[PDB]
Amino acid sequence: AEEKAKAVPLIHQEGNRLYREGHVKEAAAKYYDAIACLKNLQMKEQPGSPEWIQLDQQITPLLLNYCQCKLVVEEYYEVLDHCSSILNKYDDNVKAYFKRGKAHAAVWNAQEAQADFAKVLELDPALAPVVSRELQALEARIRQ
Amino acid sequence: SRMEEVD
Repeated sequence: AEEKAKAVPLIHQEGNRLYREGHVKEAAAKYYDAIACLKNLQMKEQPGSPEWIQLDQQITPLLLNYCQCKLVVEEYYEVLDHCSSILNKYDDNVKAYFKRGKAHAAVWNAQEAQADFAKVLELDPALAPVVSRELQALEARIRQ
Repeated sequence: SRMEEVD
């Protein structure tokens, strides 16, 4: 229950390679495990302490990876919650707004989707082409 | 980098 801080980066790496190979359901499992490991360590730290914060920041990219797997397998409810949790702490996280926007769109929360995509553009205008595609799609569906 | 990429 502490000698597996060393496992995390390896599990992380295996997840990434699975994802890249197209084994997305299995990458999700890996990310989930890496996350559980980090959270257990974090449970041993005082919230708001430097160690707690460092672990929280290590979880974020792993939790986003997990959400990305969930987008691919078309399961949106965890994406919404996990991204919202990240965003309630780190409100400048571009990937989190983007994934949450996609999940909102998939479940027909058009207004909420637009709000998140707008935020993505405010933080990274270089994303205009991809965001515009997502919004174009969305807008078509709003047209009915 | 890309939105679909992990990390």
